[PDB]
Amino acid sequence: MQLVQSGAEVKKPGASVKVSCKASGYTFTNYGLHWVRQAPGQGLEWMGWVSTNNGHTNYAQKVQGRVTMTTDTSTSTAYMELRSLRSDDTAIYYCARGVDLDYWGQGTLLTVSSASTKGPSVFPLAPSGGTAALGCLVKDYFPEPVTVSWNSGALTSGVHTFPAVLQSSGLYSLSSVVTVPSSSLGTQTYICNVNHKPSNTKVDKRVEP
Amino acid sequence: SALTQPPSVSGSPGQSVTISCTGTSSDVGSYNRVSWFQQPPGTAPKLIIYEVSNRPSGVPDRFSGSKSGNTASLTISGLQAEDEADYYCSLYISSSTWVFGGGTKLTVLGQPKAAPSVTLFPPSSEELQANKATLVCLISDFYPGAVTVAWKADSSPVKAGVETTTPSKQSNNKYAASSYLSLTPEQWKSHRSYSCQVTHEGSTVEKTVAP
Repeated sequence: MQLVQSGAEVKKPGASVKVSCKASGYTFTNYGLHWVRQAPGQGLEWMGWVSTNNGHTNYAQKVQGRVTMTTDTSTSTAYMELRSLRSDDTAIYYCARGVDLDYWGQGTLLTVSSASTKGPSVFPLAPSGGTAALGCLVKDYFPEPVTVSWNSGALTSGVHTFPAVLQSSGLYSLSSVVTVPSSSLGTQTYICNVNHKPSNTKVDKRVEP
Repeated sequence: SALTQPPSVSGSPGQSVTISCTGTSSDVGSYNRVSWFQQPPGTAPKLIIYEVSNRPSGVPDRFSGSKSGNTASLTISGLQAEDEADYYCSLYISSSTWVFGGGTKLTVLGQPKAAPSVTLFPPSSEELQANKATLVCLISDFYPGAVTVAWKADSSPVKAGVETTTPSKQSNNKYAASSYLSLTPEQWKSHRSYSCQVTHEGSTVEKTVAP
């Protein structure tokens, strides 16, 4: 019924990471678990299997020697530790249930980079059919993602937050635009709320004519 | 990926398409626990076939699976637009070991052509005050999902400072993309205008902004 994975991790080369996968809504010890990763734009790659009732493990030749898979039956949680991290370990890591891999967690992003996390700079995109487009430019953050809301979630109609661009700086930018009535400009207040969890930052920006 | 899949397959609604997963007599030819997974963009994989031919409850009947020789095959009999996804096979090869195929991207054709909508923003006062300048070109609601973007300073091609996304599918099954142009405040003030020119299926449309 549920596999819920831990939050995204940002690590330097040579460091270690340990991610987790909490099971619920089924009998934990009745099914083994797998770890499967997926590098950006690439295919699924099986990392290993860990039993929840007999102590056995088996790992992909590729990560043998620097992976450890364990379980904690007190909380129905599986753990995967990966050591001596390299840049191309950067991937989304999934846990999956059982011998056919019938249910998957939502994934944990691991970014391995010499660059540090960086929160965004936010700029207003002022408004110029009876409607106007206004928005927020979310510049130069790392890694993904950012989320954007408008007026703390009170404004939802007509919002389009676009996929990010990865720039030649190695940082990301995106924009969020909302289409509103032109008559509203200067009597309604518009504020974008930008969240960048990797840097533990939140930014509010008022967008005025 | 010790199992080989075609990088891409395509067809039109109602057609049948088969995606192959090819190994050797030592793996696919010797073992029977073949799974297939359907993965929407930005989503976890979903199991849609297990043990070569069985469908998990709820998976549409048009998905079926077979195996012959050293190839396992996923067949979609009567394609629908909602079937667009990446598909993966996997195989259990004893000794607690699983192996995946490389993945296949499935395209379902037949959506009508839709020209892009373009919104272009100039640099903000605030960014200029920070001695930076970004032009923002937002491109939406187009199909098929490919565009090229060129920028002009007055009428001359812009050769530096451009960043453009790959198109991605929107929730309405049309596509979106963004292009950004980085300038100095001095470059932005010094020209009469800048334009974002978007080319879609041979047709070029545009927006222009001026300081």
